[PDB]
Amino acid sequence: SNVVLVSGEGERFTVDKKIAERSLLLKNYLNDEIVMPVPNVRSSVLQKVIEWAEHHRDSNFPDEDDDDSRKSAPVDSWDREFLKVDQEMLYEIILAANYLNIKPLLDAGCKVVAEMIRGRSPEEIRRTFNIVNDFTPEEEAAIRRENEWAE
Amino acid sequence: MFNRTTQLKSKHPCSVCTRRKVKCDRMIPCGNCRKRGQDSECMKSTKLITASSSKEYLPDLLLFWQNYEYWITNIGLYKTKQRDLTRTPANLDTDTEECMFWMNYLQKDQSFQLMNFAMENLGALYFGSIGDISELYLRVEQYWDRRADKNHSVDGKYWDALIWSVFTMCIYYMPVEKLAEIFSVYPLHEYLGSNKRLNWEDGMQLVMCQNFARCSLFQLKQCDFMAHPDIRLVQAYLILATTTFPYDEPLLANSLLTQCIHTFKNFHVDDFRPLLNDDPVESIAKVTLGRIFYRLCGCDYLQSGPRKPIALHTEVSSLNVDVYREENSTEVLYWKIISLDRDLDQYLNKSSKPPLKTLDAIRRELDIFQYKVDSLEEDFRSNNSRFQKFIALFQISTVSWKLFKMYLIYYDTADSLLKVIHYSKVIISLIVNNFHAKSEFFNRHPMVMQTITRVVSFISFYQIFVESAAVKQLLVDLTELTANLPTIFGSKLDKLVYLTERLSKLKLLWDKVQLLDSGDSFYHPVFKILQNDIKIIELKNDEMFSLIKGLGSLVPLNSDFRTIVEEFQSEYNISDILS
Amino acid sequence: LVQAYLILATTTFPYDEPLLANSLLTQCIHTFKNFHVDDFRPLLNDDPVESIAKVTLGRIFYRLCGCDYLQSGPRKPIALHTEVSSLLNSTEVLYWKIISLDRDLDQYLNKSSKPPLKTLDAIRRELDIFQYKVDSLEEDFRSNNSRFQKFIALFQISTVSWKLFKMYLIYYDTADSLLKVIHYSKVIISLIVNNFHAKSEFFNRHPMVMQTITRVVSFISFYQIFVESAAVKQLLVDLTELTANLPTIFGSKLDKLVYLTERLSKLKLLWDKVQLLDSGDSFYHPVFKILQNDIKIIELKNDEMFSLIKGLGSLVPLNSDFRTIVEEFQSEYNISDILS
Amino acid sequence: MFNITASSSKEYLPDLLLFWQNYEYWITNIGLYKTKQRDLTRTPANLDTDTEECMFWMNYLQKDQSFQLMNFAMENLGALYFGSIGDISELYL
Amino acid sequence: EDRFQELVDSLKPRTAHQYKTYYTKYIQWCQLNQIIPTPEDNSVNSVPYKDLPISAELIHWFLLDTLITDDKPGEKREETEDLDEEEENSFKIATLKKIIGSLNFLSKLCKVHENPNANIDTKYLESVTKLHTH
Amino acid sequence: SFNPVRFLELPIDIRKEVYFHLDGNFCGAHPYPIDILYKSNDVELPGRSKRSKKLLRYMYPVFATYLNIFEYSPQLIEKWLEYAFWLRYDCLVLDCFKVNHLYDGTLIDALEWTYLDNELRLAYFNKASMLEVWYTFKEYKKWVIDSVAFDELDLLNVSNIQFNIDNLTPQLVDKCLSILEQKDLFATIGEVQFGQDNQLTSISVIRTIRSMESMKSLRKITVRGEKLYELLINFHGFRDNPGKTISYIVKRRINEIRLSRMNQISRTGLADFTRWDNLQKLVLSRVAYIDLNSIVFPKNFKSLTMKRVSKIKWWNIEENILKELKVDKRTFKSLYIKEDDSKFTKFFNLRHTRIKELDKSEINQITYLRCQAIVWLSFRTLNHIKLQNVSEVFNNIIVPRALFDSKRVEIYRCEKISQVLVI
Ligand SMILES: [Zn+2]
Ligand SMILES: [Zn+2]
Repeated sequence: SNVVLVSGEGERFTVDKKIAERSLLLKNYLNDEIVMPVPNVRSSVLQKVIEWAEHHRDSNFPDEDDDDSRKSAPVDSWDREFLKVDQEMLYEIILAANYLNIKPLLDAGCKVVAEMIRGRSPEEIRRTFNIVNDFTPEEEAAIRRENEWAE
Repeated sequence: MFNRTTQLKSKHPCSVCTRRKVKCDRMIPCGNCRKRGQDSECMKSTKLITASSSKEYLPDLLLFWQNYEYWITNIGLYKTKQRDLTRTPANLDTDTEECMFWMNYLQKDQSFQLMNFAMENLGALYFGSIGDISELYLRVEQYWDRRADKNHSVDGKYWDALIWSVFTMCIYYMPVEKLAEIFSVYPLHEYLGSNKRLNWEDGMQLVMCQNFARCSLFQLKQCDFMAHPDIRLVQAYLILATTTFPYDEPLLANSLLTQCIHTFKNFHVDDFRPLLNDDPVESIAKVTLGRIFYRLCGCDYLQSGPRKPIALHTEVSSLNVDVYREENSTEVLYWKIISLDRDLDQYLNKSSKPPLKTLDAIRRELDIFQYKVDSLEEDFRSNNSRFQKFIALFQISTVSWKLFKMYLIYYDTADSLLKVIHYSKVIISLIVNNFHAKSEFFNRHPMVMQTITRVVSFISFYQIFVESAAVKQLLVDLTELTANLPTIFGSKLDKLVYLTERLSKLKLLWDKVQLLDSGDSFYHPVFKILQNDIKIIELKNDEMFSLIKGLGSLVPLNSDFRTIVEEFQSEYNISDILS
Repeated sequence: LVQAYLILATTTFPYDEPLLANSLLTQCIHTFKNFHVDDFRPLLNDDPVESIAKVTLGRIFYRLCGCDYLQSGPRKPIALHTEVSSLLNSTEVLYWKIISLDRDLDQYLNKSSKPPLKTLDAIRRELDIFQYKVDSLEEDFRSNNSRFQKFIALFQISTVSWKLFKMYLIYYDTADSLLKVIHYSKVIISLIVNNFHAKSEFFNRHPMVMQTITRVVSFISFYQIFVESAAVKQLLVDLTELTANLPTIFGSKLDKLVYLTERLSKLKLLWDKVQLLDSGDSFYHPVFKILQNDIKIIELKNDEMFSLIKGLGSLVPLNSDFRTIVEEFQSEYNISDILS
Repeated sequence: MFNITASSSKEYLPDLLLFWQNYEYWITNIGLYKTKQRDLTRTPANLDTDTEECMFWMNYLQKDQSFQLMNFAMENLGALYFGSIGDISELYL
Repeated sequence: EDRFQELVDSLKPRTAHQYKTYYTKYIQWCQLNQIIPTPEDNSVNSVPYKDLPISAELIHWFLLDTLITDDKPGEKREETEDLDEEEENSFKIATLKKIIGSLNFLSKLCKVHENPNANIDTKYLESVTKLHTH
Repeated sequence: SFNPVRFLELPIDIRKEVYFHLDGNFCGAHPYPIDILYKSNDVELPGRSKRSKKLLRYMYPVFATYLNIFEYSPQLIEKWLEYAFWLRYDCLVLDCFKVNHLYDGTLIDALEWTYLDNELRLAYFNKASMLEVWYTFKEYKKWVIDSVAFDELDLLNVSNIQFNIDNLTPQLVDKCLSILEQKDLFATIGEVQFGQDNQLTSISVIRTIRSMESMKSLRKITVRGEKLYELLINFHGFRDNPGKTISYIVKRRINEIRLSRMNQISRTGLADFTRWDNLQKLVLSRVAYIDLNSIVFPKNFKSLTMKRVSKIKWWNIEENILKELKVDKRTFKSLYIKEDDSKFTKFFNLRHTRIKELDKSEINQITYLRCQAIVWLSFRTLNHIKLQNVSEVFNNIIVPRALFDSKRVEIYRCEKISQVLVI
């Protein structure tokens, strides 16, 4: 009734079996305690993933094929207070949910990055213009000459 | 197997290639500007000089693996039969005195113990083809009643050929301990004339299986089955296709499969849903025909290649097709997991990338069929339910491995190498789990030979170029598993061990010769040997030479790295996997 | 295999063993497509043995598509002639052009969609072109090969002409189409009767002269039942004498064609002695019901469902004066006597 | 074939020639030449018959007869084998 | 709250925000004419739906004072050409129909928020539409 | 702050799923979605600036047509006009269009032709019908299409742009189709919409149909009205009309038909799709009442999805099943129904509906295949069903076992729908 989620750093995390079947990759691994490697995820990120699965033991999520029930689903209050973390560790939680095939954590953890791409100031969309190249310098000069009249 | 193809491609073509109005090998910096030593005059847009400390040949080498897998491990290892017709013997005085021994060698109670073994263990295989086997005990009784007769009808000889195909399936999947309790070996050695110390585990069970398959085909020839098309031909071939018969005789199995397509399409029943204006016998007949159809589509896709041009599978499981999603999920679950495999393995010889929407759809159907195989009944008083579970679970693990292999090759997405390693360990943990008693014969199904061939060939290929630790431990584990596969595969198992050994010696060659940088491409003897293996086996699969030999007395008239390539090809030849 | 079968298909082997010949033809399609040679034109870079070999496969492929069309039916489901585009040495391609034009014509038999006039007119212009090409074939009265060659080409183009103007007569009832049908039937007669006078009676053993005379005498009998004419009656007498004078190497098929012509002649007497009725919209007659049942019985014989039930095993199959006239005629002249 | 009292009209003829277009197929194409009704419980099956039959019919044909057959094919049947085997002078060998 | 779902789905989002623009013009006109009291000074001005005065005469008097009292004493002189003035009063009658539809939607939106002072008496506004159509 | 480079280093599945849930909203100057503006007591009203007076004089008459809709709260506009310079050149936005076009138009929905700033440039509208991104076709081919189509020629073709009349005036429909005519861009568009905000058609609809034969890449046609649905895409009895009809050559080309917002599609006796003889999907988007017994359903159609409907009748399969096994409805409801939920029924939850099933002990495996042939006689070779937001099915819902498995039927919003029996 317990499985073990071995992290990439080597720590063993004994999780209850029904709670840990939120992961589609582990619930399919159980067709063979029962240990399993999670090779890229650190111990802290896997601990966050396991705590997320501990809260959503009884939760009800969309059917992973929904048009609007998946896109327009708001984040939980626990999911928003839960992901007030470092940015790279947020992306590593998203990578952990992508490896472990946890679609609702790859949903609620990934609407936060979507809320951070929008909702940002136009001043630092103007600043981050060609931090990745994406334009020739002739086209960059033509763009900066096109909207020079404003400022 | 060589281009530059570095990480962090540029968006626009560079300023130098627009100054010169040529094509742009759109890398950072370029393959076309690095060729001329203009490295520093192309980097200067932002950040600059970035660190390209990776191994750049790897993406266009994995795109080469997508072709090498198809031409070696699919076609050249299993589906290529090199035959010279001037040296091959041809007489029907041979099989009338050979197969007569194998038909007089099987006794009555031995055959009923074979049928009991099939009824108790192999229910996941014949029930697609023939249905329930308690109907077939009467046909074994009728075979032993009609054994001493002289005038046999065609209708009787079809049941004889069908039950001899069933006996072939029994002999192939029987463990050596249960086989020694039924059969004695010494009159068989007195007939064949070989070494006396050659017990069933040493390679005689495969000989008896191949000769029982040849006796089933001999009784089909006594039917004159081409003049009399009948569904029992299709059933007998679907029983024989559960063994290594389509890999022992890969050109005889294609002609028999073409005759099974001709026999099936002769009935002209495309919709297998029973209509409302049907005889209640006709309804059950169309249900049985619909089961035989999807079993035949599975065995029809599993023999696809250049030596099988007439296909049957004409329906798609994602997104002019005819015959899909009208049928109830009882044995199309074996086809729906192979039609999901055809969608992946159609891009092997094809020179285009699969779209990622297709791969995501295939991943969703993988999750659905995972839950559907978890939604099966568990008959603990039946041994064939666990074998059906193992078949439908090993197929979804195989298609999962191939899906994340194509994610690794074509797009290099999130942890897709770790997903390849994960599903390779799942395939191992499904085969090693059958090394316990009462299920040791589960590892004899030909899908495990195909799957272990693909997986150990990709891991041996990837160990050459990428030095890792998880991949190396996985390769050690698959080498142990390939050493521990059942010996009834025989020559194909020895050729797979030879191919793994050849890729390991090619790894040893990779760590010796220094890689020749050439700006836009690389050069190494390993690359040229891998290029040449495909050319050799495509030359062996070109029937123009047999055509020229057929049309009459026409006779066909046709640096430093070259020595290394020729010495490796003379030492480790790729033609040693054809026989 | 493909060459030996194309030699055997010039005899009545595809009609003595039709289910074996369809399996041999399926193996020939499997053997031919195994080579994966699509285009048969010689490339400049090839070995000049390989180019002659591809020309050999071209002239084998056209003959194989000819036999592939000539064995088309319900018992032959795997096709090769469908992969050749329609037109809508150099005497071997002419035979495939005429056979492909015949394929364009006789595809409208089983389907119910009638052909346009544009299609029949385009087939008529192509028919005149290949008629000029057949008439432009030189022939030597000494070289018997060239005489039999010109007989094959001219008989095939007369068969395609007869079928074209029969489709003009049937699908549209065009004026001066019955005269064309009678004319090309007389051309077919004058091709076959000519061989008895010139010591070349083995020309009439080719399997096209059994199929063509079958279609012609069956249509002239069917037309003499319903539409009376003196030229059609003299043509039917000539077809009956010619069917009696066909060679005995056809064997049982000639006796069955004589039986079918005799059955359609006795059905004319039943059309005469029984008055046509009507219900205001449809015309009831026993001849019509007998002709319905002659298709119903043979479509039942070409139904492989009962053979499927017998093959699966313990599944066993269990099954006014109008009707009296119909059942007495079917008990006297059964349509299941053209079977073996 | 057709589409109470009696009549003598000609409505049945355009609907009856279209019926001939089906009858010609299902009799004279399929049921006369391409239909072989078979019974598998009645049909015999052994290789103890067609072996000795082929032995007799191959031992019956002699060497001098076969070249006369081949000369007949070379002189008189040139329009048939050329699409299949090409030249028959190659086949004398 | 039962009627909110078929009140959002009854309109396109473009039509919904156009209607919100038009009744925002209406509520601004009601605040600048002291029909509904402003909540505060120099803050977020906001009226409840529960006490928003909507009637036939209020809608029509808004329509007068904004849409059809098109005096514009600085730019009155651009109605000389018949084509430009025909385009301008065709724009007037199109905006007339759209503002009447928007305020009908606002009167329907206030009833679910329990506004007793929101009855449209729609035959009056249909008579106004027929008048300007004539 | 947010780091653009770190987001573009992580692989493309995570970027896809970010730009999946980022619906189309690239800007922070977005209007409130229309559920909060109505589920609120207060009504947010406007009520001085120095820089926006320069922006609302120069930038705003370029974007007058598509952005005069938001004259309520002009703080939303004076915030918008700083995004209007730099958001279309953003690396996040262009990466979103790259990973959309790499997945064949799945992530963000339906780029659209328009004519703003005298150019005939593309446009992207979010769900609130606000433009956010406008690209001309040279700029759209240059740095997003050619930026991911490195060398593969199966991705240079851009055939997924909607045309979408009712966005814009019929004079602008005429000018857009004329400038689209003088370039080779009819194969560029992917689908057309229809407006009309007694067989009379508007001027912009006739202009769209008369250039619709020249598309040669047109699928996915859709309408939005009811009085226009009954005219130009419904059969309506008429079968021979040269003018004003939708030109049968282009009926054969289309893949699917979306029906956006109506009351009934069978206002007459039959909502017949006898023509459009090559369509596969048909999505009923916000139609109030549809009867499945009044749709005639062509020879090869597969998917009939239907969201946001108010009333469904059904294909009345229950009226034909009870004649087959010959029992009463009350005996059928309490006798033959098993209500099995073994393991695959419990996979997709449907906690409000109750998925039911016929017995095996009361039907002897004949007249079970006939009871299933009734269901397949009603569906006629469709597979995908997809009931989203629905209410009050009149007949009870009947699904076959061959289609209920593999999630090929999919009920999603289950509150008032209940008791689907699977036979
Ligand atoms: Zn360059
Ligand atoms: Zn460069």
